[PDB]
Amino acid sequence: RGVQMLLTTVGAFAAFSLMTIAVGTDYWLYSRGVMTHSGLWRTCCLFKGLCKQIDHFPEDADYEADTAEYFLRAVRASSIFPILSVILLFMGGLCIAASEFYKTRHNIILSAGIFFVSAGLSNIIGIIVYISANAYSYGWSFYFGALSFIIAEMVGVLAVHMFIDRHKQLRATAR
Amino acid sequence: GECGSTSALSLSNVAGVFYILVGGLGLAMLVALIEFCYKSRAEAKRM
Amino acid sequence: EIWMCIVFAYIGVSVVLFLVSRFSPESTNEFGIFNSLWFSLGAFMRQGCDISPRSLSGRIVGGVWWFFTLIIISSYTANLAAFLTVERMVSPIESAEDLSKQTEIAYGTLDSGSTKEFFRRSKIAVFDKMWTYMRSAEPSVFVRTTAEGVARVRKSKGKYAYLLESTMNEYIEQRKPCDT
Amino acid sequence: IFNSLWFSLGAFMRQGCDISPRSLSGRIVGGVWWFFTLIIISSYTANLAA
Amino acid sequence: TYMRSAEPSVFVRTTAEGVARVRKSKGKYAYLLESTMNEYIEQRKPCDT
Repeated sequence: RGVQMLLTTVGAFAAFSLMTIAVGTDYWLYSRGVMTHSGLWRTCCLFKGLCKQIDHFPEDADYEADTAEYFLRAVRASSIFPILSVILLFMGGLCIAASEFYKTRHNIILSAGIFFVSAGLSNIIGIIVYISANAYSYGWSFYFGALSFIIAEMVGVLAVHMFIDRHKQLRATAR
Repeated sequence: GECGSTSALSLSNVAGVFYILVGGLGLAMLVALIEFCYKSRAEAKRM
Repeated sequence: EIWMCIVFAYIGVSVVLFLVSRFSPESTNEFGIFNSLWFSLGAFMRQGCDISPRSLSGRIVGGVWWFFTLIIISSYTANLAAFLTVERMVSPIESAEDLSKQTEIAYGTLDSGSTKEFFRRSKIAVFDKMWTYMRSAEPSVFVRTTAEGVARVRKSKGKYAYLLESTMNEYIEQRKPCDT
Repeated sequence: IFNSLWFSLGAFMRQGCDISPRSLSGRIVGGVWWFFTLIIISSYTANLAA
Repeated sequence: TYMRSAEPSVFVRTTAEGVARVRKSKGKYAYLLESTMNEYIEQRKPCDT
């Protein structure tokens, strides 16, 4: 019953905020050129201790045959997919709090679960894109970001479960 | 000569299937669900 | 790290199809999270099918999952065998001819001795070529004592070679750290 | 036609299915198809190494 | 006809001019030359030709 609301809220705030943390820093732990941190926007070394914007996808020493670094590197740049995923997460929780009142049993619950689960999916997609773009370890907040997508998916399972259960109350009360 | 005269380990060379087919997952899922909500929508429209 | 992504696709497909069976109720067999989860797992493995999803949406998505596990497992097995077939890394260089045909790993002897004068006076194109290399090599491949060549090669990380008499090479080869 | 197309699709895959031909005539087709795709994806595995 | 009409001029004064010119050309320029020098330089760092 209310446990669905519990897992719903804690999954929304938890996975959402954790995703934001993944956006913040700790994207790749490695030796720089020298060691530095990574957050997909800037790197900060251990001279030692300065920072600089490390999101320099274009580098003027390559071939650039046909939309390899253009399509690939440009797509990976600016973190297109994960931003979309997080925005759709805020849309998810928004449709949750909106779904609290204003019953409309089927529409808002189902739509919210769909956009939320698909949002986590797109988050994992952006993760894959960044991993491909990495072509010696990762950051803590990155791992918490992937796991944030995982827990988001679980919360989606509980969400659609609560939805179809509401449908069971619908056809049940129909009998 | 200064330019000279094996156990390869695939990491992401094959990952290209993911952001296309995996995208097709939510693709066919969404399109399907649209077909279902349209079918049930017309069912409610039959009243 | 690939494995994590693989499991991510696993649970992703599992949740999606679980929604497919759950949605639009009268119920199907994939209606359970152990049915979508377990059956997605057996869909990963080559284990025999148990519950065929009649849903055309679930049908095509499962098909996509056979595109996934078919290729990723195919590559796991094939490339895996391609790895075990290289069981031992043989010596890239074994003869003095190999030495003459490369420059990556340097090589030399003492700064004197019957060996140095030997290669100085040798007439073999291999030996003469190697002599020409070492006498002009930079830095100096010559050393004053045997231990100099020993520690030199040990710190060389395999990038410098030392030539000497067979017996001494045996004695050193039979002594710790046994790294020669 | 969904059973034929989708069972034929999973038939293309190494994975088996629940339904099985029993007409002892189309069953021949399923068998020779296993024999065909067998060497198809098998040889695909062979080249995959190379 | 192309090269004598190529703008800017594809002509240089020394071999190293063509060498570093192609090296910075990112492959967008070709240097036509004698086989021997091409081989010797090809046997030399940064081994990019």
